[PDB]
Amino acid sequence: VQLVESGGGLVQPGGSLRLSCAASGFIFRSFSMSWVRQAPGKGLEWVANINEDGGEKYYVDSVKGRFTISRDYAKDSVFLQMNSLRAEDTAVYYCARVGPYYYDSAGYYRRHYHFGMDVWGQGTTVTVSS
Amino acid sequence: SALTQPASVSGSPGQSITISCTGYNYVSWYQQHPGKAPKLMRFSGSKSGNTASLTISGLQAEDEADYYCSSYTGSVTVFGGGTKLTVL
Amino acid sequence: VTNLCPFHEVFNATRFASVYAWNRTRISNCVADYSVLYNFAPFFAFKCYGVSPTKLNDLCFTNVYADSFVIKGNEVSQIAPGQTGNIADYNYKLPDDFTGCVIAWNSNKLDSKHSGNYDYWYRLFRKSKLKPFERDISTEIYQAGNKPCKGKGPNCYFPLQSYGFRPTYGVGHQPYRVVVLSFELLHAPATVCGP
Repeated sequence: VQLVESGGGLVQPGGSLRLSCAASGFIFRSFSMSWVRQAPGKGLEWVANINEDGGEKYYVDSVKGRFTISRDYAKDSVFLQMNSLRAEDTAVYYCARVGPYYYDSAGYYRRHYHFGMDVWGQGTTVTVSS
Repeated sequence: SALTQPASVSGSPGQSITISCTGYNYVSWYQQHPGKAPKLMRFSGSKSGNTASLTISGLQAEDEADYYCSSYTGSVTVFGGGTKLTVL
Repeated sequence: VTNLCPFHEVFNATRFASVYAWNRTRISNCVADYSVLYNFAPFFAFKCYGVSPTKLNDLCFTNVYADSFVIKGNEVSQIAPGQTGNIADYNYKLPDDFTGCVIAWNSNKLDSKHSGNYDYWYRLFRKSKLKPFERDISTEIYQAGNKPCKGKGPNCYFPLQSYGFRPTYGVGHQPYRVVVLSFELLHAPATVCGP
């Protein structure tokens, strides 16, 4: 299993970028994918999420519909198009898989899965500045 | 519905330390060291109503990190403020 | 009219089977009176495909198949021809030319024990998409990576997950009982008709 992010860099405000998440070592048609960013000096913050088929795309309110996240079964990768970049958007971005590998507490006998982000890529840095 | 976490918790080596996360059935915990991506999570988890708790037994030097609690329910995930654990 | 079709068991069973192992009952050699169906429960998502419900008493079929199960509120809409998701893809899939009816009603009172009614499971993973009208009761460990699994592991997952039904949830997460009636007429004379 391996996730690699690419496509980040320096951009002026108001531009449009594309972040690519390449997945390997696991079947890509069964795990929903999420994008989570972290600003330097701060904690993690959710950005976007998509199911396996991509028909259910959800975004945090702070991004409205400015970002567009999609996935394709052909190339087995995730992509995120970025529009209307702002000063508070510069961050390191990770793409993660929502896998039920997590087993919380003694509920293992009751067979209850806590869907978590088990595999995190190394992330790519997007710096929005002049 | 942002979660609530203590700013920082400190304790002696080898001591069991509890970290609380107050906000709901799906809750996950992640550990993150500086310079590395967060990793999904001696560690015992528990839940009670709107509160979750993670207890660490046998604290060591390598356990210095920041721990985050998330609530992946439906299709929207919310992260907490982040608890930076301190190892004496 | 002396042999009413046994709809008193399908819509009034003590407990329903899990969605991944949905129960199938065959109704034949009886007189079908659908007018009493509304008396069984306050139907929420009554929906018929390929047949007008108001004429259900005026038609005949060789056999009827009732597929009963329990799902969540969000997954009720997945029970429809040409639909995709979790239930419609890996648990219970209807044919694209489906003919019959679907009856879904809330069961918050009977399937919520305040401590988690974990007896209702659904299939989370599968190697391929389910063929129409097929049951996959297999419980083999699912492999996500390339390494051998022979059991649960970091990338080796149990295909079934248990619903966490509780009465405190919203209408979207409270359990819903679903009965799908499929009407079939292959060759034999229709032993099922109206009054």
